[PDB]
Amino acid sequence: DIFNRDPRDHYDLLQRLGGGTYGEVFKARDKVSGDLVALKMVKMEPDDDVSTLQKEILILKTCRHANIVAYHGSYLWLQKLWICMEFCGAGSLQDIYQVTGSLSELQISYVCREVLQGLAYLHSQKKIHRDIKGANILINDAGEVRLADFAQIGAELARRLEFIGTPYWMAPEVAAVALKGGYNELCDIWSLGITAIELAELQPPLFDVHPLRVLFLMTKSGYQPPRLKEKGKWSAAFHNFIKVTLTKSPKKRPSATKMLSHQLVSQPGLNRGLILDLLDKLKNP
Amino acid sequence: FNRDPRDHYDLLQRLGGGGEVFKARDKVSGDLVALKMVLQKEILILKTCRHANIVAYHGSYLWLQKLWICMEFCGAGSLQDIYQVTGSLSELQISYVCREVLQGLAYLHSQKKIHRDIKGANILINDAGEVRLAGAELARRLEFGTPYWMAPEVAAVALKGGYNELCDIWSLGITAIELAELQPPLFDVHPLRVLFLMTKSGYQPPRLKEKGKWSAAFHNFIKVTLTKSPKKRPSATKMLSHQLVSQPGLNRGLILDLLDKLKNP
Ligand SMILES: CN1CCC(c2ccc(Nc3ncc4ccc(-c5cnn(C)c5)cc4n3)cc2)CC1
Ligand SMILES: CN1CCC(c2ccc(Nc3ncc4ccc(-c5cnn(C)c5)cc4n3)cc2)CC1
Repeated sequence: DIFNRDPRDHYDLLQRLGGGTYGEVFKARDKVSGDLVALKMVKMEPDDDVSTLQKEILILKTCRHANIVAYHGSYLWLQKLWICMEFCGAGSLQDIYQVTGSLSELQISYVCREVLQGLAYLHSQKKIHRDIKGANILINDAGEVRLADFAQIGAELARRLEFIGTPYWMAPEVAAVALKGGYNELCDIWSLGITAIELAELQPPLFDVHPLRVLFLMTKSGYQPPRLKEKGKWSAAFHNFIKVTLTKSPKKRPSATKMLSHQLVSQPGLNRGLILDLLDKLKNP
Repeated sequence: FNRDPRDHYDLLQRLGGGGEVFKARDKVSGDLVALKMVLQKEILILKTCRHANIVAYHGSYLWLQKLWICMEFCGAGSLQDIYQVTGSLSELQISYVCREVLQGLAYLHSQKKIHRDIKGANILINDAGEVRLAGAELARRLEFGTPYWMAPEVAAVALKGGYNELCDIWSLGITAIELAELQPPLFDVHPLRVLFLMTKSGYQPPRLKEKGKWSAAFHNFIKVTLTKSPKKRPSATKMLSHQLVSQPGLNRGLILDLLDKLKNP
């Protein structure tokens, strides 16, 4: 039920949390109670279909999972869609590791297991996250791990159609690849393996190499998937987790459900207490 | 070469861009050329593709952060530039254009190349009535983000797309409708809607609008080039045996007539 009210009548915007081409995300406060929410402001276009928006917003509402940022309703006011979500007080793992430094292997194991639970849920609903990275993994003050449920409207769709070009002369099989864009559900599994190296080393592999060079090497017959830099620092289970998630061929890359049975994320002692320790380090180094 | 093209050519007028393409003249002989102002592997493959229906490559210059590709000049510009003044082309003119484009495409496809952008705007016409197919664009492509977390199959599509050689055959069938009607099918429909409709099951490949105006051979040419499944779409060599492009009387004289109409409509 997309409310046709201005969210600024119920919420005070307190802080710009992030943003990009799509719009902005804010920390907001209920003017009456004082509860904290995250409000995602998405710029609509005049050509965007309301039917598609109602379909996406209805499925978003019924897509309940503990590792997915909670949906609290949405507002549609003056060409702007505002999605109201649960606020995660610590921000992203990128926000955290930029102060705390690299995460321990047990902390990464817990993060990976929670992300894999969220990914198994999305993939069961025929969804693809498409952007697994430290910046997109949220942590609340309880040490819990959340992914946000998402690009197919407004300025992000306008920009993607500008990359694709005019479609009038495109054969249908070219149009189909331009819609999909290489994304398949197993691309989130590769992205999680890169994110695990990112949490361990504060950068993804090849961060200092020019993006075109990276893209080129990736598309060459015989590309070597990246690995952890310090071998001795990490267990054999962590090296193997990176090895199987970074399987080059998507036909051989394990699914999220299969990855949930891997030794690294199946081990005992993986709980939010590991992240409460990380959050303590954030307060006082 | 590592010379300033200013030493070998006299710049005449700007033709277009979005780098830039110019019209230029040989300071000694008086030959006219097109200079594209924008590597070793791309230039070698470019130099190697030599067919009569492909814009001739005359060398390249690298001077002061600028690559200049010297090509043969086609005095009349593109078929889109022409039909915007002359109006729709006759069936015989389209048959000749399609045959010449198919010859060029058979040549590119034999060299394991894909044109990727067959359309009226990309088909060049010289003053002789002949038909030819021919930095910041790469920086813009990279800007559309960080690839560090990308799976390899995502990186491959971000650098190749869904392009296959038979996509040029579908594009030529759309271009034939474009030359006949002054617009490709669905030109007034939003691009996302077009993309969406194309990826549906009950999708009907487009057709010519006024049935009686065109021969059965032209409707059949549109029918086979616009075969939905690429596994069933005919190759350029196969299309060269189709009755529309095999008919006698297809010659540059048809386009010299079109060019005369462009001077004095
Ligand atoms: C210096 N500061 C700057 C501020 C930093 C911060 C950043 C985020 C938060 N919380 C937070 N909660 C819930 C959220 C729900 C959804 C989103 C969402 C959906 N899409 N996209 C792109 C972001 C983002 C969400 N974000 C708190 C703090 C910390 C470090
Ligand atoms: C009103 N006028 C404006 C001027 C218009 C014109 C436009 C072009 C020409 N010739 C001409 N020849 C040869 C060419 C070879 C290559 C290219 C190339 C490669 N890449 N890219 C983007 C363009 C372009 C080439 N162009 C003559 C005329 C006509 C209509």
